[PDB]
Amino acid sequence: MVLSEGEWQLVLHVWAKVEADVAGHGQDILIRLFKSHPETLEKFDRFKHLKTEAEMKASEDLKKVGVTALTALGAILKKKGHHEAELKPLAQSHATKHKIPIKYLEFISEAIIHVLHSRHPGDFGADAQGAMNKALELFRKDIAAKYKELGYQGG
Ligand code: HEM
Repeated sequence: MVLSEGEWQLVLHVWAKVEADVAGHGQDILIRLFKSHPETLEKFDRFKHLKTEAEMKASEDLKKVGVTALTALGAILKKKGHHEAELKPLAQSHATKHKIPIKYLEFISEAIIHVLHSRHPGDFGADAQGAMNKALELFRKDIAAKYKELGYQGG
C-alpha cells in the first residue's frame, strides 16, 4: 500500500542485501549517525565510553543494538505499509522510555540511505533511493501519529 508494488520491490531488493550482513550494516549505520549528528549518542548510556570508530566497531553491545533496530525495521518494511501492529510497541518505547524525537528518526533514515548507497550502489540507484525514502517517510509519518496518540508530539 501507499507505495507502488514496483517501489516496494526495490525496497525489499536492497533490504535483501542488508540481510546478508545485518550486524555490519547496523554498526555502520549507528557509527554514521553518531558522527553526523553527535547529539544522538547522548541517548545511549552504555556507549559513552566508546570514543573511536574502532571502539564502536568492537563493541558487541553496539552491534546487538544495531541488529535489534534493523530487524524491527526489516519486519516493518516487509509489511509494505500494513504495519500498524508493528509500530504501536515501537512508538510506545521510543516516545515514552527512550524519548526519541522524530527528528532523530530522520537522522537515522539519512544514515541508512548513506550506508546502503555506500555498500550497494549497483542495487541502490535513483529509483531505489526514492522508493526507500518513501518507505522510511511513511514509517516516520505513521510513528509520529502514534506518538501523538500516546500524548507525545515528538518535537
Ligand atoms: C529505524 C529506526 C529505529 C528502529 C526500527 C528502532 C528499533 C528499536 C528496537 C526494536 C529497540 C528494542 C526494543 C525497544 O526498546 O523498543 C530499540 C531500542 C532503543 N532505541 Fe531504537 N530504533 C530506531 C531508532 C532509534 C534512534 C534514532 C534512537 C536514538 C537516537 C533510538 C534509541 C533507542 C535506545 C536508546 C534503545 C534502548 C537500547 C538499549 O539500551 O538496549 N532508536 N530500538
